[PDB]
Amino acid sequence: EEDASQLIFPKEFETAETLLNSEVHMLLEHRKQQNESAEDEQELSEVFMKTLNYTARFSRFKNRETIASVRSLLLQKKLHKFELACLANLCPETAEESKALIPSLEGRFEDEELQQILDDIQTKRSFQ
Amino acid sequence: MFYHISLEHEILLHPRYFGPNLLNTVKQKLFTEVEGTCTGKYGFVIAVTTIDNIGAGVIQPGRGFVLYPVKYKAIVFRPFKGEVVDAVVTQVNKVGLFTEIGPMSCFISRHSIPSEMEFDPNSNPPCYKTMDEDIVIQQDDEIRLKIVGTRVDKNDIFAIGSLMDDYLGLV
Amino acid sequence: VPAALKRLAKYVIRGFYGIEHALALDILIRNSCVKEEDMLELLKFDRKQLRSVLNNLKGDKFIKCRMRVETAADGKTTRHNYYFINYRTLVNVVKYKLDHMRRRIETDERDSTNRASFKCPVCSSTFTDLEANQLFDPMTGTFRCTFCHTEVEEDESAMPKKDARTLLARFNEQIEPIYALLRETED
Ligand SMILES: [Zn+2]
Repeated sequence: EEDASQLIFPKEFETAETLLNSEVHMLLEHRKQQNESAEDEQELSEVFMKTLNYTARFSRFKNRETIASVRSLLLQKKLHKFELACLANLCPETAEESKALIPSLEGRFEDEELQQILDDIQTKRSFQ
Repeated sequence: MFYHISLEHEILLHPRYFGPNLLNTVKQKLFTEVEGTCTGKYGFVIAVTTIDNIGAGVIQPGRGFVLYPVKYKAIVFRPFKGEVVDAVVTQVNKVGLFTEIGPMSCFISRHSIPSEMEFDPNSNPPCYKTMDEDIVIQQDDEIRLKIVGTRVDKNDIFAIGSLMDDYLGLV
Repeated sequence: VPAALKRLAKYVIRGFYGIEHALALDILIRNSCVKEEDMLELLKFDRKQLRSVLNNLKGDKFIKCRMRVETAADGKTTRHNYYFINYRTLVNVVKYKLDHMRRRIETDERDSTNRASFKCPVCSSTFTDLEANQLFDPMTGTFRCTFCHTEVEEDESAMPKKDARTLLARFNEQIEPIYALLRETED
């Protein structure tokens, strides 16, 4: 009934906001900071640790400002919220690669313009 | 996909927890109950970002508990059919490959694995390799799999990974 | 009454029905309309047997019947059942039996897919492939069921599926000659 490729999601997943892995890591890191405070409180569950490692491993942006800049640029482009998370997560190198992964992305913009959008993410991306 | 949503939960507070810090106990009790529990409709819950509001605590007639409905914002991940998500291989076996995506665990059947891939029992670390060794998949590697289907049982969700589709596997 | 309709009615009746049905059709072929009583005397069949055959012929609407009520010479009421062949209704019903069989191929194929691929022979309980992983113990290294504490084998569930496939292509052979027969309906 729900397919990511077809951009079909249940009524619950309509107003939901998609957060990038780097953004997800920032919120989780804040939780860790709060975890240290108020000693003797409940220890964070292992599931929290699993996700924190996962988001950190795939973190495409290690700087808070870069994440905000990428989101601001993406906001100008008329892109679906779910597709924005995939675009900033997978970070396809070529426009054709992005189109193949997401069949719904075909026809949204021009192929030449699509490649330019991906190239911009690479410049903001930090390589270590 | 990671989603930040508002969830509705009901907390039954024992009368012993009444008095000062009642709301604090409700907030603290919410974290313990929600964390470590998963549901099919909303998927695994990692942590509660914040508590939107604590509703009126209706006293249960005869029972003595007070039912506190809580609106809280938490981030959850759910496997979507026909979606490609990066995965990490935990264990390698001839029958199938086990991969973990955060809290969610995905199992890859041998049939779904590409034909050219073959189990490597001779090697000390079990792994799947081709005749030409162009692509090698072993334990603790980042691979891409397609979620063929999702099944939920005993408040646990797991998906099926298939590498038949292009742009999949170790990159 | 074109000879094509007469020729086919014999061909179809002799194929999916016994000699009893074919013999009754021959009488209606020779004469457009024939009384039920007259057919009974000619065929010498039992009253119940003839009625059952006629009812079956009425079930597929190959031949229609009309009831005539009159007064006999002695004054007693006479109710004679006159049977006549309705080719226009016959063609539609016989044609319906084609598409159902033709579309029956898809329905039969779904039956094989219903059978589960994985099963547990010792406990005689079907095991879901996914549920096997949860039932599977990583320490043991092989899937097993706690209640019976024995290994599982899915090879047994494989053999029944293969046989059913032969039953399908074998099914199509039956309706192949009839396809030629029904071409006389359109002509
Ligand atoms: Zn068993």
